[PDB]
Amino acid sequence: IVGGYTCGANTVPYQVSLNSGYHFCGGSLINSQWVVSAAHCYKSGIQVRLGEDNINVVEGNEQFISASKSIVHPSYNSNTLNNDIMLIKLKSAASLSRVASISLPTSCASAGTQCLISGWGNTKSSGTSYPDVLKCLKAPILSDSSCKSAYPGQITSNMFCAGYLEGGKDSCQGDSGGPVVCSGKLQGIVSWGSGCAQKNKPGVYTKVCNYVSWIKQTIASN
Amino acid sequence: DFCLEPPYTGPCKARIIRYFYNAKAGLCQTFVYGGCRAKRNNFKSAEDCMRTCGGA
Ligand SMILES: [Ca+2]
Repeated sequence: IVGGYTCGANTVPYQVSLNSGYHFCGGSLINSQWVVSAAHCYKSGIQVRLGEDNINVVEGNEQFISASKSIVHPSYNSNTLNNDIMLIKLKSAASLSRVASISLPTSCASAGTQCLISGWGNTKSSGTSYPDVLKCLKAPILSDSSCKSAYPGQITSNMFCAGYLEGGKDSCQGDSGGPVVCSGKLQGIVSWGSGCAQKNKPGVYTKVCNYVSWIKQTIASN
Repeated sequence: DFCLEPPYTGPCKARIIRYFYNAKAGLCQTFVYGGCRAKRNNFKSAEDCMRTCGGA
């Protein structure tokens, strides 16, 4: 997260860290045994870390649970990044104040809606600096047209842009799969962008409201 | 020769550690891969890297 602030210990209870020997992606806890992340975050041997703040030291509120199943959207396209969504089943259910799930949306959010984006990703636009603690960022959802203007011929109906055209505030490497929460509902998944915090190049997110049916049914039949 | 190309992080925002052949150093080094659109000088291990590019 470039240009954000320190969230504060466990103030984003649904934020999870995907660990493969080190943090490589974020994710959101939707129920005690399921996590939603990005399809490009698929890796074998994933360990989900819940109740995390400082990802480098064991503080006591953590729960490390291995993934038993990782389901990438059947129509995920690694080239176009369309349908960049994945569900991860926890090997055992999590013990739900520091660890809580986030609600799926009933409807899609409109341009201008302020949302909270979080993660342990890079905090420098030009450079490298990974934080120990969870970072937060309030960013508004942008219109389909401006998003399509920023990325000609790359935006699908399943993606939305959020952030600031000026640059300086954005999600970055290490934030993928993390939540974009608006009005208490999970509206997006950190996905891609041209660099980070550049500017006229806002971050692109997977539009979660288009997958609610698929998510609920997939959770239920697995 | 793809072994001579600089490492490519790509547009995705994951922080996945991969290997690339660094011709200047004469060895495979680690770099952060974003998770999508990898080019060929991107390996999952130093051994794969040395096997494919070592000595280029
Ligand atoms: Ca910790």
